[PDB]
Amino acid sequence: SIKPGTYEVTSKVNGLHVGRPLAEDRSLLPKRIRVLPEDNNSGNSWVVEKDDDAYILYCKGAPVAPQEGKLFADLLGNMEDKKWIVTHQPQHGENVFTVVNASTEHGWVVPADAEELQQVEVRPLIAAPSYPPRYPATELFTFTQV
Repeated sequence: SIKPGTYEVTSKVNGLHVGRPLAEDRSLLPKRIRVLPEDNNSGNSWVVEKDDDAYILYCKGAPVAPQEGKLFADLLGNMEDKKWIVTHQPQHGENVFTVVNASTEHGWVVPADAEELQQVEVRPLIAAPSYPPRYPATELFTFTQV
Protein backbone atom coordinates (compact mmCIF):
# COMPACT_ATOMS: atom_id res chain seq x y z
CA SER A 1 0.00 0.00 0.00
CA ILE A 2 1.01 3.65 -0.38
CA LYS A 3 -0.80 6.78 0.74
CA PRO A 4 -2.55 8.38 -2.23
CA GLY A 5 -1.12 11.76 -3.18
CA THR A 6 1.54 13.39 -5.31
CA TYR A 7 5.13 12.02 -5.43
CA GLU A 8 8.57 12.43 -6.98
CA VAL A 9 9.81 9.02 -8.09
CA THR A 10 13.47 7.96 -8.47
CA SER A 11 15.15 4.68 -9.39
CA LYS A 12 17.35 3.07 -6.74
CA VAL A 13 19.73 1.96 -9.55
CA ASN A 14 21.01 5.43 -10.31
CA GLY A 15 19.03 7.96 -8.27
CA LEU A 16 17.54 9.40 -11.49
CA HIS A 17 13.93 10.56 -11.64
CA VAL A 18 11.50 8.39 -13.56
CA GLY A 19 8.90 10.01 -15.85
CA ARG A 20 8.56 11.92 -19.10
CA PRO A 21 11.02 14.34 -20.71
CA LEU A 22 10.34 17.97 -21.77
CA ALA A 23 10.19 17.13 -25.50
CA GLU A 24 7.57 14.76 -26.83
CA ASP A 25 5.78 14.90 -30.13
CA ARG A 26 2.12 15.91 -30.40
CA SER A 27 0.61 12.48 -31.15
CA LEU A 28 -1.59 10.41 -28.83
CA LEU A 29 0.68 7.42 -29.23
CA PRO A 30 1.67 5.89 -25.88
CA LYS A 31 4.60 7.80 -24.43
CA ARG A 32 7.67 6.12 -22.92
CA ILE A 33 8.29 6.32 -19.24
CA ARG A 34 12.01 6.86 -18.87
CA VAL A 35 14.88 7.41 -16.51
CA LEU A 36 15.49 11.16 -16.83
CA PRO A 37 18.56 13.38 -16.92
CA GLU A 38 18.85 15.70 -13.90
CA ASP A 39 18.56 18.58 -16.36
CA ASN A 40 15.46 17.22 -18.06
CA ASN A 41 13.01 15.95 -15.39
CA SER A 42 10.67 18.84 -14.47
CA GLY A 43 6.91 18.39 -14.17
CA ASN A 44 7.32 14.74 -13.13
CA SER A 45 5.40 14.65 -9.91
CA TRP A 46 3.37 11.53 -10.26
CA VAL A 47 -0.16 11.30 -8.96
CA VAL A 48 -1.00 8.09 -7.09
CA GLU A 49 -4.71 7.23 -6.82
CA LYS A 50 -6.33 4.35 -5.03
CA ASP A 51 -8.40 2.17 -7.35
CA ASP A 52 -10.16 -0.51 -5.35
CA ASP A 53 -7.40 -2.67 -3.86
CA ALA A 54 -4.69 -1.32 -6.16
CA TYR A 55 -3.39 1.98 -7.55
CA ILE A 56 -3.47 3.98 -10.73
CA LEU A 57 -0.31 5.99 -11.36
CA TYR A 58 -0.27 9.18 -13.39
CA CYS A 59 2.68 10.87 -15.12
CA LYS A 60 2.08 14.23 -16.69
CA GLY A 61 -1.63 13.53 -16.38
CA ALA A 62 -1.72 10.15 -18.11
CA PRO A 63 -2.08 6.77 -16.40
CA VAL A 64 0.74 4.26 -17.00
CA ALA A 65 0.39 0.75 -18.31
CA PRO A 66 2.60 -2.08 -19.63
CA GLN A 67 2.91 -2.94 -23.31
CA GLU A 68 5.34 -5.45 -24.82
CA GLY A 69 7.52 -5.46 -21.73
CA LYS A 70 7.81 -1.69 -21.35
CA LEU A 71 6.18 1.06 -19.36
CA PHE A 72 4.14 3.79 -21.14
CA ALA A 73 1.79 6.64 -20.42
CA ASP A 74 -1.59 5.99 -22.11
CA LEU A 75 -2.62 9.08 -24.00
CA LEU A 76 -5.36 7.46 -26.18
CA GLY A 77 -7.18 5.54 -23.44
CA ASN A 78 -7.19 2.10 -24.98
CA MET A 79 -4.40 0.50 -22.89
CA GLU A 80 -5.25 -2.38 -20.62
CA ASP A 81 -3.80 -3.24 -17.24
CA LYS A 82 -3.61 0.16 -15.57
CA LYS A 83 -3.77 -1.11 -11.97
CA TRP A 84 -0.54 -1.49 -9.90
CA ILE A 85 0.29 -3.06 -6.54
CA VAL A 86 2.60 -0.64 -4.76
CA THR A 87 4.37 -2.24 -1.81
CA HIS A 88 6.70 -0.76 0.82
CA GLN A 89 10.06 -2.57 1.13
CA PRO A 90 11.28 -1.11 4.45
CA GLN A 91 14.36 -3.37 4.45
CA HIS A 92 15.53 -1.19 1.55
CA GLY A 93 14.68 2.16 3.15
CA GLU A 94 11.76 4.15 4.46
CA ASN A 95 10.14 5.45 1.23
CA VAL A 96 11.22 2.54 -1.04
CA PHE A 97 8.66 0.45 -3.02
CA THR A 98 8.18 -2.20 -5.65
CA VAL A 99 5.51 -1.55 -8.32
CA VAL A 100 3.88 -4.73 -9.69
CA ASN A 101 1.05 -4.88 -12.22
CA ALA A 102 -2.18 -6.17 -10.59
CA SER A 103 -3.25 -8.18 -13.65
CA THR A 104 -0.03 -9.19 -15.44
CA GLU A 105 2.08 -9.72 -12.31
CA HIS A 106 5.08 -8.04 -13.97
CA GLY A 107 6.72 -5.10 -12.22
CA TRP A 108 8.75 -1.96 -12.99
CA VAL A 109 12.43 -2.63 -13.75
CA VAL A 110 15.24 -0.14 -14.57
CA PRO A 111 18.20 -2.20 -15.87
CA ALA A 112 21.44 -1.69 -13.95
CA ASP A 113 23.14 -0.38 -17.06
CA ALA A 114 20.24 1.92 -18.05
CA GLU A 115 21.24 5.12 -19.80
CA GLU A 116 19.58 8.52 -19.45
CA LEU A 117 16.28 8.59 -21.42
CA GLN A 118 16.13 4.78 -21.50
CA GLN A 119 12.59 3.31 -21.10
CA VAL A 120 11.45 1.64 -17.88
CA GLU A 121 10.77 -2.07 -18.35
CA VAL A 122 7.93 -4.23 -17.01
CA ARG A 123 8.99 -7.80 -16.21
CA PRO A 124 8.49 -10.55 -13.64
CA LEU A 125 10.33 -9.40 -10.49
CA ILE A 126 13.13 -11.43 -8.98
CA ALA A 127 14.44 -11.33 -5.42
CA ALA A 128 16.94 -13.15 -3.21
CA PRO A 129 15.30 -16.01 -1.30
CA SER A 130 15.94 -14.30 2.05
CA TYR A 131 13.57 -13.27 4.83
CA PRO A 132 12.47 -10.65 4.02
CA PRO A 133 13.27 -10.92 0.30
CA ARG A 134 16.00 -8.62 -0.86
CA TYR A 135 15.31 -7.02 -4.21
CA PRO A 136 17.93 -5.81 -6.65
CA ALA A 137 18.05 -2.03 -7.03
CA THR A 138 16.73 -2.45 -10.59
CA GLU A 139 13.27 -3.18 -9.06
CA LEU A 140 13.20 -0.53 -6.30
CA PHE A 141 11.85 3.02 -6.50
CA THR A 142 11.81 5.86 -3.98
CA PHE A 143 8.40 7.60 -3.86
CA THR A 144 8.84 10.92 -2.01
CA GLN A 145 5.62 12.77 -1.16
CA VAL A 146 5.59 16.40 -2.28
